[PDB]
Amino acid sequence: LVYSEAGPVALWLARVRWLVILILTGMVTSSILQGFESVLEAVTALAFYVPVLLGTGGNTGNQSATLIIRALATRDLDLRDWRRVFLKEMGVGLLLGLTLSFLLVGKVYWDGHPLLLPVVGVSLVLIVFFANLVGAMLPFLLRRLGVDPALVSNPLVATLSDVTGLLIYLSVARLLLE
Amino acid sequence: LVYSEAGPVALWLARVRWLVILILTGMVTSSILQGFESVLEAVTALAFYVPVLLGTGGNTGNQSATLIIRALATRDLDLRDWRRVFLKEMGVGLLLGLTLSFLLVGKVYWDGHPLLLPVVGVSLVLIVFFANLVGAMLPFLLRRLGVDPALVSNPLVATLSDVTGLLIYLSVARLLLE
Ligand SMILES: [Ca+2]
Ligand SMILES: [Ca+2]
Repeated sequence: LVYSEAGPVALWLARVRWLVILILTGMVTSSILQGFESVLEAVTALAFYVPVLLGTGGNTGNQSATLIIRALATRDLDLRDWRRVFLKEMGVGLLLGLTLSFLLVGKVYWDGHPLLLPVVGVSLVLIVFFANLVGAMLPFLLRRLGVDPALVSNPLVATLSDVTGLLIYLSVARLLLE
Repeated sequence: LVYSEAGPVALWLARVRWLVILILTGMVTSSILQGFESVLEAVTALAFYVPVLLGTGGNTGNQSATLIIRALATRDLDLRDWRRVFLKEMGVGLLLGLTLSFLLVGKVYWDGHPLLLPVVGVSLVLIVFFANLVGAMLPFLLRRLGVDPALVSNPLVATLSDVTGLLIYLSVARLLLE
């Protein structure tokens, strides 16, 4: 695993296995949007907010994941502490969600899509809330599984949050639009 | 910040600023999609592959960056070696891009959208290629900027890959689908 020693194909071999697993998971995302593609054609403006909504969720989780990983390493927390972290993180995620939601809803207003105003705002609270919890619990899960959290955590929270983020957004959109 | 000692309001305060900065950059993605909303209405089928494409790009960059951060941290590489890393990583990205593209094109076929097969296939090669180089060069730039790459590299690449990723995909979409 010496990069300077390593070669282009050699670098390819180690990395490819990992990325291929993520893309297969990423493929599930495309299938999700198909049921809600009916809804998507009705109001095109849904497509715009998808990357930022998922992106924000991704940031929220990784932040939480990083904090928990650090504390776990320095024994601030022990694997037993995860339930307490859960109850705590709900409050933190909630506050973050409403705060970040106020930011994004304001943009939707500027953009000029009123119907999207309720859809995006509620979702982001929900996106941030769930993504946060996934973020904190992932290191506890990984440590219990005997895997170093650092290497695997970051792409995992990103991909899980992207998927979870889509379902909430689309379902909320469907309910409010049908 | 000691996590266990901290409280829900306290945890909220530190976290928000970084997330708020990130969401503002994340907002740029929606605005991008607006110009290409012209393109989007033409084919509803574009919206599906957007999250996986941005998601795949995000993993690729963070993967490469992590290797670079590690190698630079353990003095495998010197700031001077960035040219050599560039030529090497571009080769890696081409192969990775080509491999993952082949996978996704198969999915697009399963989904049943033939016209989208070339646009998504070509774009994903391009996304992975750039994301790989961006990933490797980011630690070199930040280290040169005199700030430790590790903490900041990850969210940066994530938002950058989303924006760059959108432009590549949509512009390619514009060209091939008029
Ligand atoms: Ca992302
Ligand atoms: Ca349409």
